[PDB]
Amino acid sequence: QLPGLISQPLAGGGQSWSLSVQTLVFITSLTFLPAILLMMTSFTRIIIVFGLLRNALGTPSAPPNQVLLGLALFLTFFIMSPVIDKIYVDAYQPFSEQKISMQEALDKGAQPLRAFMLRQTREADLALFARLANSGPLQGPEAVPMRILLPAYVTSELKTAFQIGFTIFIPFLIIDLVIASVLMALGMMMVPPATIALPFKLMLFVLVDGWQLLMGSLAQSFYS
Amino acid sequence: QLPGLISQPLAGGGQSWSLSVQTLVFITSLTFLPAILLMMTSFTRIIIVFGLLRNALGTPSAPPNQVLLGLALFLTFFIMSPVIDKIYVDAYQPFSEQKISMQEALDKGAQPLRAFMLRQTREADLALFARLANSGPLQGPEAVPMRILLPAYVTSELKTAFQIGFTIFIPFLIIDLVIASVLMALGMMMVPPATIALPFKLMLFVLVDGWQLLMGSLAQSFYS
Amino acid sequence: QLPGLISQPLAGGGQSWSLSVQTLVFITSLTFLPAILLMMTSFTRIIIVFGLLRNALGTPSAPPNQVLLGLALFLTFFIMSPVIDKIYVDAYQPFSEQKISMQEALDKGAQPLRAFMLRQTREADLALFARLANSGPLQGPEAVPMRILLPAYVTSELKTAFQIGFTIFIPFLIIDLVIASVLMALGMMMVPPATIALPFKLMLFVLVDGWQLLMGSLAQSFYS
Amino acid sequence: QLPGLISQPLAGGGQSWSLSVQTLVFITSLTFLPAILLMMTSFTRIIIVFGLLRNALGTPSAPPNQVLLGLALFLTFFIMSPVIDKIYVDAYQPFSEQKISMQEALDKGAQPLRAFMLRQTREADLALFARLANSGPLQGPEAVPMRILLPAYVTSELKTAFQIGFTIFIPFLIIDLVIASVLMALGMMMVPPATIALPFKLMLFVLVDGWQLLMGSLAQSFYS
Amino acid sequence: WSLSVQTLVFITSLTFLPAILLMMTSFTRIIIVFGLLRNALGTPSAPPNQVLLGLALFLTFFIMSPVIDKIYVDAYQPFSEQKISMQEALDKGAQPLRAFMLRQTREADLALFARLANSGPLQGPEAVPMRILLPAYVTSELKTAFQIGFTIFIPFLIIDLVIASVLMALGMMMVPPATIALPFKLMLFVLVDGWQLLMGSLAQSFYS
Amino acid sequence: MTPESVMMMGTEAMKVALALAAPLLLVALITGLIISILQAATQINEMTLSFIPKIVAVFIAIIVAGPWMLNLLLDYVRTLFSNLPYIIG
Amino acid sequence: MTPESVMMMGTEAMKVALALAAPLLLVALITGLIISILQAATQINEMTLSFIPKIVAVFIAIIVAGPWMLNLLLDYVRTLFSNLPYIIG
Amino acid sequence: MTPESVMMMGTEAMKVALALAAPLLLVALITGLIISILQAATQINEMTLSFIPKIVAVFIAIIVAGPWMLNLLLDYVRTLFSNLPYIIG
Amino acid sequence: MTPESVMMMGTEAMKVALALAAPLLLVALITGLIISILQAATQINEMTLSFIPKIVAVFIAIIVAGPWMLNLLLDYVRTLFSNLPYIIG
Amino acid sequence: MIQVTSEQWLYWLHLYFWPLLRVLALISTAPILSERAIPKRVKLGLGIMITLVIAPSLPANDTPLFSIAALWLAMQQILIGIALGFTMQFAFAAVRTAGEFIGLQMGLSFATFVDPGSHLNMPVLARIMDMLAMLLFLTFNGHLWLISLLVDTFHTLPIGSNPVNSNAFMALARAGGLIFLNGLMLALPVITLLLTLNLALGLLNRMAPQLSIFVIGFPLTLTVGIMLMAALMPLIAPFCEHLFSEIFNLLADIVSEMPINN
Repeated sequence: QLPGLISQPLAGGGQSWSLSVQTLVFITSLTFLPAILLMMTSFTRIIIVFGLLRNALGTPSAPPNQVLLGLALFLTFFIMSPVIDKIYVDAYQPFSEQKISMQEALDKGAQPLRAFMLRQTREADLALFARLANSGPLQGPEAVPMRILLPAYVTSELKTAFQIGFTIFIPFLIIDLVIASVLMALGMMMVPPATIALPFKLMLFVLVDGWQLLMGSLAQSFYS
Repeated sequence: QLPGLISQPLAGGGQSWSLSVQTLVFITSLTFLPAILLMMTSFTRIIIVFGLLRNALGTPSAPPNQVLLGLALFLTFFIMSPVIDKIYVDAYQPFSEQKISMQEALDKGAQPLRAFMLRQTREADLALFARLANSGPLQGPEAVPMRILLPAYVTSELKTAFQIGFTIFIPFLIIDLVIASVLMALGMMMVPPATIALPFKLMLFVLVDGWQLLMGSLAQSFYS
Repeated sequence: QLPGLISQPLAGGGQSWSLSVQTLVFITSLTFLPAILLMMTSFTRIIIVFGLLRNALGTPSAPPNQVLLGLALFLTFFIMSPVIDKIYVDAYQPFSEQKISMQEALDKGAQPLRAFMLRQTREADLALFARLANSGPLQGPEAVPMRILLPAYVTSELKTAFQIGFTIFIPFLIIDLVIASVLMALGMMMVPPATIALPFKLMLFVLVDGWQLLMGSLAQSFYS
Repeated sequence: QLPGLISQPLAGGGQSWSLSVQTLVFITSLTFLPAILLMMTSFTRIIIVFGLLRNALGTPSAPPNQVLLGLALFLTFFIMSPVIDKIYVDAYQPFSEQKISMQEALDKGAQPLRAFMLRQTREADLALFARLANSGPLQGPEAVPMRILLPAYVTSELKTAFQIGFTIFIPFLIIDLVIASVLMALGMMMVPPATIALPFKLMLFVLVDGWQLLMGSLAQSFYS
Repeated sequence: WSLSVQTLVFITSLTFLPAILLMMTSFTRIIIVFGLLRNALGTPSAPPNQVLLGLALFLTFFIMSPVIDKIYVDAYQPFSEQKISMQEALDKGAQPLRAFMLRQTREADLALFARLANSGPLQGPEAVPMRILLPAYVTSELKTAFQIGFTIFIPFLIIDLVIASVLMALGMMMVPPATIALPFKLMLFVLVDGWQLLMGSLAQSFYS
Repeated sequence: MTPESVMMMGTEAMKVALALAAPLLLVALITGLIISILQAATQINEMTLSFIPKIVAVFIAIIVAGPWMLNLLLDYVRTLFSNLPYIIG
Repeated sequence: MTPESVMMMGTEAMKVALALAAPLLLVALITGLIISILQAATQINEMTLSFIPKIVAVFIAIIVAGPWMLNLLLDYVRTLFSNLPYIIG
Repeated sequence: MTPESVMMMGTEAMKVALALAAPLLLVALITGLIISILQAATQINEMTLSFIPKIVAVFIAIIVAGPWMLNLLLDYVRTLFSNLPYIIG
Repeated sequence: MTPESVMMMGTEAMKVALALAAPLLLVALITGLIISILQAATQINEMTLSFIPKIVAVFIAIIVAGPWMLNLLLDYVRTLFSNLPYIIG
Repeated sequence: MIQVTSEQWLYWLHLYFWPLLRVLALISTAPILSERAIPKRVKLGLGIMITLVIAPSLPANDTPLFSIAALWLAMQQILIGIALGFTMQFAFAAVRTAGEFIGLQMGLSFATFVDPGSHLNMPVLARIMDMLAMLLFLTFNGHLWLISLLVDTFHTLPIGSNPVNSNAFMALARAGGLIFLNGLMLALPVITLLLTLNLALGLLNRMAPQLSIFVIGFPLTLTVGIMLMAALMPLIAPFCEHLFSEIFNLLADIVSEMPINN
């Protein structure tokens, strides 16, 4: 009597030890659960910011993808520590001792996440997806289904990550333009400006201590 | 019910424990099953359009394949909430605790999918595959088989996805050509136009607020 | 049905657990049987042609490997409905209710596959492997063994797939060369021609109805 | 026949698994022997040569890994069919109906494999491993232990596969170098030579009838 | 009745056991060196993992043959016909393995695991239990396998760098150096018949 | 998806692109011509002498005719993304 | 799939590519040549002066010769995809 | 597989590659040098004026000496693949 | 396996890499300088004029200095394999 | 013969599971422990060898591994292992960044500058420097120190329901800035020398526009860069000693700071 296995007698004492349909869904989608879980968190914005920073430094794939995937994970774990804490003290703390029921526990585990997503989603995206869904007034946050909130959240995170990335490009774009113009004004047409500009970009990024500023901005602008 | 492990007595009280041929088929499908099940959904067109957009931005793999994978899944879940609910109430609910057999449980879960893919399939693809299969009139939805409906639907989705992607490349192509022309007219020949054009492309994409425009356009075009 | 584990009670509440050679060959063949079945189901030619098309588009992994793989299976399933249902009515139907043993069911279901692979295989490959095998007088098609039929069929499918891919490569190569020459003539010698050729490639591919023509060709050129 | 397991419950909710050493080594070997049997056969050279060819085509993973694995299996089955049927008539036939012992059937099933390896094993590898093992004269083929035959055979197969692959790369390297030099002469430092080389590589590989030649060479390289 | 499924789960779990025996053999070093070589050729998964695993198993069987013979004559043959107890035959099956481990195990790993195992002073090497010797041996094998792999891994990257520099100096910025370096790397590896030298070096350095 | 629709869409795109680049390219060309003419009087063989005035002229044109180009691009992209559901037939 | 047939397909493709790129390349060449001649006669020279007339000429040529080139490409690709099942072998 | 065999095979491969590339590179260099001499005699400072003549010359060279290079390369590959099961032992 | 041993191994590796690439790189540099000076003496000037001579010079250098570089590589690899057991601690 | 009853088979599975999971979390992301050359079977085997010593003298927090408690405990275990391993990834990321920045100035990967499309990077020099860093890591027994630090994490914070403090995670994410800083500090001499060489090439372009970067600069710049990297190697040894040591101190401080705020 395994949780995933269902047994039914057939014919002459034959028991069909078969796999439950829920277990089938899980075993089909196990390679997808990391994707959805990472999209419901702040991963979607940190990763785009990090990638756009890589492109801004004029040095694609300069830090390996794995180290930045780990770094973005740390920011998600720190940023949503209040969310998980709420989940712990509202869902697991009253349930670990079988003090409250299963059905309400998923709602209690989703309400902090629902509010957290709502605090980031633009009103325009929610209105657009509600109009496409032909839903009702949705005056209250509880009235907003996951069907509308999930795509609106990601389409807002993409926009804000792109905006932050563009703000990141702006200084490096100025650096590249200045270096190229200085080279061209001195009759150095053949010399590619990227080779000269790359060390200057890295030095200016390090001297202004840009990584600390990026962490501060990503931590600050996200909850507000 | 489901396919699983069977135990059949043999001879003098000897019991034989072995898997079922349907279980072997189930495992062999699992290797590619997720893909075939997900292409009957909206995943194909959305993921192709997103990949084409990522190539259009001049910055391949700036959003990683995992983020695009999660985003296509979220948009598909938003689009096919009614189909998923119909499958749930018609196939999943009456079969989770076995009020119905597996053979017609797939038929119940396929009829909404069949009708939907009929809605989203061009008549030209259906006629092409009917002629190739040398089938009959296929006047009714009941007449057209899955064998003809699946590849025609896939071809229609691929054609629509490339149409959308080609329309997407146009503003970014304009941006690239304009910036390259300006850089050449300034004598800035050795400067790579991609480095100067990526931040401008992102700035245009965030001022136009294209992300929600893309989601709305995809939803409206795919509901038709 | 399939070989598995056997159990005979012994003494007071004792369960023996043994297996035969069929079980140990079957468990090892589990890993390789999907590959062999894909080899005999012409998945190779379709997947290779589609990968070559993906390379010809100049945008690697614009449709992910999963969607390309799934559409290849869908096209093969459309192609081999007669083979599949012939196997069903000749092998799976008389074996599901254990009317025939597996040893004859395998060769009964492989007869339509044998006739198929004989139809698609070129005569040159068959002659080459017949003289490599140093066989005697081989006249009748039934006298052709599977050991000769399989690799010759694989070679014929590989050659046809490569020919089809080579022919597909031509218009995209023309577009790439034309745009590269135009860019060089205008002097924009730092602009990557791919970023301008990809939108034009997709414009051509959606204006010629590339998917319809490609699917129709892959179907019609196949029963021949 | 094969060894097994005995299980008797102990008190409430208990079970005991009695096991010998033969059954334990048999259970442990089940996850390894599918690879071992492919190491005694011609799989290594064929699969390595085909992977090297896949890299040579300039389009890695254009035929999926399962495609190469299945076609390599088919080629090995064609090559090893006499050994396979000799094993069948000498080992599997007299042991399927328990007419002869397992410890001696294993000896019978290895004699054709040992002869095959000695046919394809170079004397240099045998001398190297005999020196490393401080063995005796080993003048006769029967005097050669399996511990000497296996690694020497594997080393010879690896060396032969690498030789064949290196010979295969040369025409494709010539095509790539010529196309790159022509493009550089014309300018076009932005044009990737791969997009031109790949269609020309397919042109060559289908005009020279490359697949038949490669298969024939691989098959004839084993009888020698 | 669930006991008949518990035994099947036990068998499934037992299928994972041979990892322990491969740790006790040369597998952990040989497979790592061969994976490093696969990364060296610039063509990942050119020989499939099955091929690499099988050839590693064959090399280990060649290397570990005297140890297997000692175990056979000491543990398997008096226990196959039930002439000796299992609890003490298991001990008999480790002493050759003990002497085989202690030769290839570095002092630093043993010291670290003794410090973190809260074990007292030991008067003799035979007093070292398996629970502390096995992880130290595995770590030492990891270290030496990576050292061997990186020592062999140099000339291929030297070829890569040389070819990339030459192609770039020829103005061929869009030509990928890997596709030209792979045939040259294989040409060198065949010319210096590096398979034989690699096999011999692994065998001798693991014997010593 | 008729070829005439593709040609009309490409014509609109090319018109928008010309509207974008006409001021910048025109002012760059005019400034370059003026400096080339002035170089005849001075007999200066400083090859890239026209680069700085070209840059300042392009910057002036961008900071003067910038919002117009931005509005044109925003309107055109908005129309494209709005009629995306309609182009598919 | 004889080498003669491959050469025939290659020369057909080369003719299609030449007719596809002849207007743009010839117009760009003529514009560059005439602008360079004018610069030589005026004894003033800016290398990037000719880029704008070249771009304008190519832009005009694409408008004038666009439909014909597009029709050529569409017809040739349709012929290829129709003959594919007959040229497999 | 002795290093002498590798050297002779490599030199033969380089001979094939040179035969493939000698006409195209030669005609490209010749037409580029001729256009350069024209650029030097008459005070024409156009940069990409030689590109179109080089493309035309390479096109003509491929059209004329096409089947010869194709046959040479095919014969070389046939010989290599026929000697494959013999050069390895 | 002392850190100094790894450091010496890295220095030897880079020395071998330099000895492999110095001939070809220096030959390419020399021929590029020669072509550039010849162009400077005359009035001919384009980017691609020196590429073909650079290719030819590198090809000739590879032919001439091929066996020596191959012997260096083979000796280095053989010494590495021979000293592999000695470097293990 | 061999006898294995139910209690022993299960107790072993349940008792080892949580230290097993933490150790595998460390292994699957770690400087050398996480390499595709190492097969996953070896990855699990090393983890369970480490668990063989972790499990004794460790509190028995044996909860069912098919409940939500299992998910919560697994989350904390994976968090600890991932934190340790990815924090130690910083030294090798820094040396790879320095090597690739040196290579880009040399001109090895110029296709990346002109277009991001295509996998034409192949930072070979960065790979060589990463090898040297890993070999120095081996000679300094860095993996042993990682294992000891993991044991210390087991001791300080046991397997339990106490949430892990997130200020440490933010601090070690903020410490991610060491990559670029150490990349500069390792690559200042070659970067400055190649910048001066490129400026000299531009000055040569001044007198003759016919001199081009492709024609002249790239061969000479590549040769000079190869010579400099041959000369820069002896600087690597003390730099790696400092680099690993500072990261180890940072990890020790962060681990000591985690369990106060559960």
